[PDB]
Amino acid sequence: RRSLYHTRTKDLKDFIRVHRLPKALAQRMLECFQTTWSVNNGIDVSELLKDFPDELRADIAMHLNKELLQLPLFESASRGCLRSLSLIIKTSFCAPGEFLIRQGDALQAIYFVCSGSMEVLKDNTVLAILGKGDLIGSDSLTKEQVIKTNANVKALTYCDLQYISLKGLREVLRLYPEYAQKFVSEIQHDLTYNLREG
Amino acid sequence: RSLYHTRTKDLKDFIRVHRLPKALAQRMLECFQTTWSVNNGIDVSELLKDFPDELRADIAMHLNKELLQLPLFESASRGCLRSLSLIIKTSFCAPGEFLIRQGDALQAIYFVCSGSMEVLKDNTVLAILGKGDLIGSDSLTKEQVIKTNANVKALTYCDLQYISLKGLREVLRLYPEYAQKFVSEIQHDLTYNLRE
Repeated sequence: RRSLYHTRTKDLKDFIRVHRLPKALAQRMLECFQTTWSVNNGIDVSELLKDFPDELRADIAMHLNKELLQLPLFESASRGCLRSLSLIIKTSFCAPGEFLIRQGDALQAIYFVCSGSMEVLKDNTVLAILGKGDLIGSDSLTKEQVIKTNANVKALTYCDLQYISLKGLREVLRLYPEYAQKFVSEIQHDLTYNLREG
Repeated sequence: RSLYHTRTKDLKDFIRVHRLPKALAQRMLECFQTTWSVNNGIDVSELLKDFPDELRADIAMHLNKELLQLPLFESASRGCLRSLSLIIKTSFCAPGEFLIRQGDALQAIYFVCSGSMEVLKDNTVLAILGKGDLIGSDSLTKEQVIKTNANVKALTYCDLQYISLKGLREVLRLYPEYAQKFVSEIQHDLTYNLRE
């Protein structure tokens, strides 16, 4: 459950087993996997509760209290909107040295640090240190336009992150135009660091 | 491995880590088995998307996917079939389990490696599908939503292969000349057409 890195690893190992791939190929695959890994590139986009009835969805959301959604950024969101966001927030642990985002990659979500610390590196230059309560992403998220990240973000210590994929977020925001306008013009505010290259 | 069993485990993790009371959890599992369908829970992960071209080629050479053996793909180039092969998913289905529920957006094209399936519209069994049948629609390329015109359910245990439509469109984009024949020849192979 807890770490995308380990979950995706099991998936890759599963894949390898059922196609009965030789050890040498497997080894090359596993090697390349860890080498290129970033949380941002392997996020969980499944939406398990999508088709549950509203009552069941309401009852589930009532038992959640996601830290991401406690930011001032969400103060003006309606109940329906927060409930829908809460149901698509995912989590992952990050180990020290693990890449959250690799520079120049398309941003896949906005990320929230529950615990731990991360560094933002342009090249090998530390632009920033992030910790508890920080929000990582970009300022022009509502557009369908792809977003290239302007730096690397790596876990310094063990980290716990929450996130919402940009596609999940845009879809909810459209359902709630009024709050969308406030989200847009306040994201730049609470955004601890902006990955938008440009 | 069953996608259904996989997703069920994911739902149970979710219940467990959020410490949901047991009556809510029961409602969730019941509603999960009740509304479940493969089409709505397919695997869109692309674990191999960023591997080097040569490692990808070495992986593809070890695959020979039954889906891709259809005459529909006869004219596709090597690069094209390699691309397609690397994003073919599979799922084992249990008897009575829904592949597709009528009225849902079609998410992939599906291929029957084994087993028997019932195409049911309302309460009328239109057909029984079996090894080698291709289930899909006639649009596919067009970026639009396709609402399905029938249910498809497993009668026996079935092996299915499938390629998500998003995935298919993306490869077809890279192989224009083949894309044209695909759009033509598909009728010849489409065993069942779900488009309303």
